[PDB]
Amino acid sequence: LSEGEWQLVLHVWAKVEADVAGHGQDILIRLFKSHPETLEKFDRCKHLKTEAEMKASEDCKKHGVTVLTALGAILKKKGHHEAELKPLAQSHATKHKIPIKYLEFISEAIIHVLHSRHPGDFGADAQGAMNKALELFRKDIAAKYKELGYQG
Ligand code: HEM
Repeated sequence: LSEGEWQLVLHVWAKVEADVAGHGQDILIRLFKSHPETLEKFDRCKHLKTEAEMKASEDCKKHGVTVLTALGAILKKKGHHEAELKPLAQSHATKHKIPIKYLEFISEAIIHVLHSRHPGDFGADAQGAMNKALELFRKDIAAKYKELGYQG
């Protein structure tokens, strides 16, 4: 990614930082709406029946915030995130068993929510930059997955 692309990424990310809990719950609800098979991975969401019950569950809100916290830390490294990605690939490949396609799904949800809340700060060029950052994240995770013997 160019420095200009990183700056567009970190510019919209600063808007997520103004309300992490809120962005977090929206992204998870969008993920589950769009790709209900993913809900199975979340023991603290999967028995909840409505958006409103999810938005009100402290423990369902938790992976929403966890995701954004970790992804925030990774994006701020602007590509130099081996120390953050190694452990994330370890857990998601060997314990949680998250296929790369589920990482595409969550990327789609992030993009959707950012555009929904911040259309003024998230036009074509910013969406392009964010897509590149998340593609890089997925490409790097994927290679770590294979190193660990997970072909997901
Ligand atoms: C944006 C990409 C993602 C990031 C940055 C991310 C980050 C994290 C982090 C930091 C944790 C806690 C520590 C760990 O176990 O490694 C975690 C846990 C977990 N993640 Fe992810 N994750 C992502 C995508 C996903 C997806 C797509 C799923 C499944 C649909 C998933 C399922 C889980 C599960 C089941 C846990 C354990 C429960 C929990 O601690 O919340 N993750 N994730």
